[PDB]
Amino acid sequence: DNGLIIGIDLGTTNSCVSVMEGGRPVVLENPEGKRTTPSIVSYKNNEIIVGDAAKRQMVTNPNTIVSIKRLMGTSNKVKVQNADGTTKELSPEQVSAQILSYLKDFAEKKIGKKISRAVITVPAYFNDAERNATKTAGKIAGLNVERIINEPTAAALAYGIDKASREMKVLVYDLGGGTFDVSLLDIAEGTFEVLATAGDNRLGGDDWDNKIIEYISAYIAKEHQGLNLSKDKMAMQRLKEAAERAKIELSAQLETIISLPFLTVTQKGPVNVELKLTRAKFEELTKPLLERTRNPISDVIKEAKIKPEEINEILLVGGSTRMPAVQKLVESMVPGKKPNRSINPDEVVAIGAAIQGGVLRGDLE
Ligand SMILES: Nc1ncnc2c1ncn2[C@@H]1O[C@H](COP(=O)(O)OP(=O)(O)NP(=O)(O)O)[C@@H](O)[C@H]1O
Ligand SMILES: [Mg+2]
Repeated sequence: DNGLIIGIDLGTTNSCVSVMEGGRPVVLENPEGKRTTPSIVSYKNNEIIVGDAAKRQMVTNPNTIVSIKRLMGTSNKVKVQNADGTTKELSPEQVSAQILSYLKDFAEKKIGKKISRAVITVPAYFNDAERNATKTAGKIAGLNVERIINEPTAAALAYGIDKASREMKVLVYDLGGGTFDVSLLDIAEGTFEVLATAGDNRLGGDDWDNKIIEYISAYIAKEHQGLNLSKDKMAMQRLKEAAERAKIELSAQLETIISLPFLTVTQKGPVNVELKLTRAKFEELTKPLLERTRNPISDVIKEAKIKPEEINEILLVGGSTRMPAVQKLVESMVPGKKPNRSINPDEVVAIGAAIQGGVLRGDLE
């Protein structure tokens, strides 16, 4: 009853699990060797597949469920089809529980012990029904959910901001795969207060991917008309994979090559893609997405009735904050301050959850 409390970031796009070990948070690798796991679940009767293997069929398999977080707290159901043609209705709690179960299972094997306790994170804007859905998901997965904490709070814990000696105002800019959250926190006496939030729950790294897809589709259109490219699910799965890969490479390099031999066929033979995409062109194509992240910063400043100079620290959270242009935009909006991105931005929320778990378990060594 007083064992380890793991920390879980249950994201729209990806999930991550961490635990305290020897007085430091450790991020646990899944069985594919990855430190994050896609929040994606595929159903084949009783055989349920989670994570990377499910992401590889997200476009091609009608019984693969993505983006379930968006339904948490509602009584909407998702449907999957059994082998015998009957339909199975699933709650968001049930599908989320499969992601939580997968994390729990591989965590147990890595740690070498059974695990029955967790802290799970949620967006700051989640209401009681949304939080309760998340707790229920944990319960279905065999986890006593010791606390639900907010994602920006978790990130601040990871950076140790609660240990600050003076009162701190902290801006959290969190750009994930599906959603964009800006939060202004006040941390005083080791307690967190959310002063203001803003953002767009329909804006995230997927949109940047989708712009590259749009671009490739327009390239194809210069040489081919009437292809009906969307109806080719195989082609669409490949385009999504290629787009995300190209985007990621452009966070580190100034150019990337998109190569898609035999993408689809026309009456004159195969359609191929060989395109060099520079960072500058990628940034021009995605400028409207980037710019949409600016006003939410100013929104939180306005609502909290602060001046920009009152922001003591900025935290970059979410995988998309690896993009150079995003970093630059944030710098431009809080002049003088160097944002924090030293803790891997797609692990920082889970790390904070794990620190919260250690605190709840007690025992100072
Ligand atoms: N190096 C990189 N450069 C650019 N984008 C990246 C990089 N690494 C990861 N991403 C993107 O980060 C996004 C996933 O962010 P992540 O923070 O893991 O999502 P999440 O926690 O599920 N949050 P959310 O989707 O908003 O509910 C995807 O769009 C990835 O392609
Ligand atoms: Mg996130």
